[PDB]
Amino acid sequence: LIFGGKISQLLSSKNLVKSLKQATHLLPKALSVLAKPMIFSDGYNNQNLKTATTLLLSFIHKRYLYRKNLIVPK
Amino acid sequence: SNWWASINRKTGIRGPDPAPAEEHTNGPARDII
Amino acid sequence: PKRRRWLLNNGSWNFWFNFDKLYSEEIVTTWILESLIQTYKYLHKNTELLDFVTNKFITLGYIAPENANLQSELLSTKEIILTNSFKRF
Amino acid sequence: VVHLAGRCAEKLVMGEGQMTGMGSPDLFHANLIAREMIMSMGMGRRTGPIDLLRVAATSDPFYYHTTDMSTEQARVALAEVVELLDAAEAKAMYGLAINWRALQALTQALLDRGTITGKEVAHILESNGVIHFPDPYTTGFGWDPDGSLRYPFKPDTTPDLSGARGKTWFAGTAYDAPRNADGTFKHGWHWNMPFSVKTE
Amino acid sequence: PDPYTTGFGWDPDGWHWNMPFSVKTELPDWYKKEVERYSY
Amino acid sequence: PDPIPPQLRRAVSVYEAGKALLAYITPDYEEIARVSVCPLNVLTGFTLFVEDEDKNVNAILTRSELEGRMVVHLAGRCAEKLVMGEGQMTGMGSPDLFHANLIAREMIMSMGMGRRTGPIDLLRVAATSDGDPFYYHTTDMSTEQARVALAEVV
Amino acid sequence: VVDLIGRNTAVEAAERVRDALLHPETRERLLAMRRWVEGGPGAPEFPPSPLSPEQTAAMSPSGPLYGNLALNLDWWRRRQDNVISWSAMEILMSRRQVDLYKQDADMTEGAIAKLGTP
Amino acid sequence: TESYPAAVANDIIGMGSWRLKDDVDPVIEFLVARLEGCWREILDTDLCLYPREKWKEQGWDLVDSMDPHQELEGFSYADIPDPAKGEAGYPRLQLENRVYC
Amino acid sequence: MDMHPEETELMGWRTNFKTNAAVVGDEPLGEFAHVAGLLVPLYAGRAAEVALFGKDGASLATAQPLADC
Repeated sequence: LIFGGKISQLLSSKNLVKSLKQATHLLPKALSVLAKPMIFSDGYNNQNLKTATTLLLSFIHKRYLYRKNLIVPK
Repeated sequence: SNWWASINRKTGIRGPDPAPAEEHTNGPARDII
Repeated sequence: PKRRRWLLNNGSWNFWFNFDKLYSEEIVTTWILESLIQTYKYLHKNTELLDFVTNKFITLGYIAPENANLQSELLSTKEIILTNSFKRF
Repeated sequence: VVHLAGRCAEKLVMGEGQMTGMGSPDLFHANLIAREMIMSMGMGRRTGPIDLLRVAATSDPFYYHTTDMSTEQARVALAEVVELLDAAEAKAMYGLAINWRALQALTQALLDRGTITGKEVAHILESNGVIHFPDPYTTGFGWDPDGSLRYPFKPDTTPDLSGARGKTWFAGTAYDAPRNADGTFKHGWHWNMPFSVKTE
Repeated sequence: PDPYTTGFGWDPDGWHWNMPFSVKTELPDWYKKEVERYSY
Repeated sequence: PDPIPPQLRRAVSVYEAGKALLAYITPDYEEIARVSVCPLNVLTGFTLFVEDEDKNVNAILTRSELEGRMVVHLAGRCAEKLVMGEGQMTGMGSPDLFHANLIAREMIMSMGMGRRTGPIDLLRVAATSDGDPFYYHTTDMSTEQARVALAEVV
Repeated sequence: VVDLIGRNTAVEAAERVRDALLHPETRERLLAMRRWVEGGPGAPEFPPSPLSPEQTAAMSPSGPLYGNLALNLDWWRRRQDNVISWSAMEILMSRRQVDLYKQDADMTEGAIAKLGTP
Repeated sequence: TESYPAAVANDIIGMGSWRLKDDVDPVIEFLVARLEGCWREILDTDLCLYPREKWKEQGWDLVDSMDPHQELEGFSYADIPDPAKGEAGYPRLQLENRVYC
Repeated sequence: MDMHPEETELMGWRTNFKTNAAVVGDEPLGEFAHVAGLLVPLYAGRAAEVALFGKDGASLATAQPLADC
C-alpha cells in the first residue's frame, strides 16, 4: 500500500539513455544497461520510507520472533 | 508419545499438531479497523 | 570522556553490544525488497488498466505543481472511474 | 519458568513464525529476574558476589539499570544471564511438552468460557492427567550446542539452471544474484527492479 | 544539455547496472561464538 | 591586488570563476547575483545567488537537480585543481565540499536513490527551534550498511 | 615539508610526479600552469586546455555528439566494485595508496588483511 | 486544480506503461500513442479490457523468443540479455499485445 | 607602517619578503606549512631545556605550549 505509487511511477517512465546515447560492448541493448536508467522522478518520499522503516523496526525490536536473547541488554 | 526430546532450537521448534489454522485477511483496512 | 566499549577492529568495526544490528538490517531490507517486488509483480500485469485510469484521471483534474500554496481518501467521481476500470470479467 | 511459559506455549502451538508480541513484557520480566540474580543478588557462579547494577533512571533510549563494569565482565555476566534464560525456557518447554493434553484442554476451556477460576483450572488439569514438577529449580535444564533440549530423559542428575532460467544474465558466475531451489531469484527478484540484492 | 525539457519523440510536423553486491566481513571465532550465543 | 598577494588573488579568482561558470551552465540553477574576490581588500571570496520565492521552495527535489547542485558545489575545487594544480589547492572549498557531501548523503540515505542501500530511511533532516538553522537525525548503522552507503556516496 | 608530511606521503607524491613526467603533454601542461601560478613576465597567459584538446572540446558543443552531459551522475561513475570492503580506506584510496599507507592506521591486525596480500 | 482535454491527456501519457516502450522506434511509439489515445478518448465509457482468460492468462500479452514457456514470469525482456550473433536464439523476437473491447 | 589588518593571513601567499629574522623567497608558504611553522616556537622552549640540560632539565615552564602543539 505504501510503495504502489512509486512502483507505478517506475513502470510508467521513459528511459532516456536510448534516446540520448547515439552510435566493445556496442548496440543500444548492452550499451543502455551499463548504468542506471534515466527515470525522471526517482528517489522516495522520505515519509513513506519513515513509515516503512518504523513498521519494520517496531516489528524486529518489539516482538523477538526469532532471537529472544537480544532482550538481555534491554 | 515422547514428541519432546527432539525439540531443536536450531532446526525449529514444532509441536505434534501440524499448524493451528489458516489466516483470513479480507483486506488490509478491514484488518486494521 | 573516551569510549571504552571497543570489541572488534580486525575484520569489521564493532563495539560491545551491536549484535542486534545485522539481523535487524537483513530483515528490514529483505522485507522492503519483497514487498516492492510483490507490488511490481502485481502492477506488471495491470499496465493497460494503469494507462486507462491515468487517462481518465487527467481529464477530471489534478493539483499541478506550480507551487501556489501557503490525497488519502479519493473523491467520488474518481472512485467511480476506478471501480469501473476494475470491473474485469 | 512461568513468565517464559506463555511464549513457549504459543510457540509450540501456533508455530515459531506466528508468535505475537504479547510475550515481550513477560520475556523482559524473566530477563529482569535473571539480570537481578546475576548482577545484583550475586547468584552467578562465575560472576559471584559483586554489585554491578547502579540504577540511573533518575526519573533518549531510556536506560533504567546502567552498569560501569568492564567489557569482559559484562560478557561473562550477560552469558550467565543468557544461560539462565535458556535453562528457564528449556524447563518451560519441557513442562508444556509433557503436559500437552492438559494444555490443549485448558486452551479449549479458556476459549469456551472466556474466564475461569482456580478450582476449574485444577479440575481440568487433574482430569487431563497432569505431570507436576518435582523441583522448582531449572538446574540441569538447558539447550545442547547441537540444539536439542537438556534433561529430556537423555541425561539425569547447486540451484536449478535449466533453460530460460539459465539463459538469463551471468548465471553460473560469482556475479549472479542468489537463486532459490527451483532456479528463481531470491525474494522473486528480477533484473529490472530498482534495487540490487546481496550475494549469498 | 538539459534532459526532461526538449526533444525525444517523433512528430510529423557487457556489465549490467543492477549488479548484486557483497561485503567481505572476515569475523573471528570468538565474535562468531558471541553471535551464535545471542542469535537465539 | 595592492594588499592581496598575486597568488592568493589568482586562487580565489579561479575558484569563484569556476563556481560561477558551472552555476551559469547548470540548468534550473539560481541566477548569479554577484561574484566578489576580495571586495574591499578583505580576505574573502563569494558567489551569490538570488533568493527567489517561486519555483522550487519545497515541492519536490529531483535527483538531476540535486546532482547539478552537487556538481556546482564541487566546481570550485575542480577549477582550482584544473588551473593551478593539485598542490596549489587550499581549504577555501570546505563549505562547498560539505554541502556536496550533504547532498550525496541525503540522496543515498534519505531519499533512497541508491540501488544497493535501497529505500531505507537512515537520515532525516530537522529544523532547530547562532549556528546552522538545521540538524540531522541519524540512525545508528552497522559496519556493512555504512560501508555500502559509503561506497555509493564515494 | 617532506618530514612534516611523512616519507610514505612523499613517496606517493613522487610516484604521481613520475607518472605525470612520463607523459609529455601532461608535463608541458603542468609546466605552463606552474608558470601561470608563479606569474611574472614569463607567464604565458592562461594555462592550456585541461587535457581536453580542441578535437575533444569540438567533439561535444551543442552541435556534434553531445548528450553525454545530459546523463545522470551514475553514468559518470568511473569506479565500480561489486565487493565492498569492510574498511573505509579500501573504498577511499586506491590499491597503491593503501599499500603505501595503512602502516599509519590505528588498527591491530587488520593492517595486514588490507590490500596487497603477501 | 487543473484538468486537460483527452487529446493532450493521451499526449502526456505517450506510449504509456508498455513493457517494451524503450526499445521501440519513435515512429512506432508515436503511432501507438495516437491510436491508443484515439481509442481511450473516442470510445470512453464503453472501452473494456479484453477478457484475460483469452489472451493474458496464456501469457500472450508479452512473449519473448528465448522464454517461450514463461519461466521468468514475463520478466525475460530485462532478465535475459539479447543473443549474440549466430548464437542460438538470434535474432530475438519480442511481441507485446494490447487487446480491448 | 601601513599594512593590511589580515597581513598574517596574507603572509602565506606573499613571496620574496622578510619578517623579523625570517625570509621567504619565490616559493610561497602553503597553509599547511604556514600553520605547521607555528609548532617550532612552541617546541623551542622545551627544546632549549632538553638541548642545554637534558631530560631532567625539562620543566613546567615549557609544558603549556606542548599541549597546544
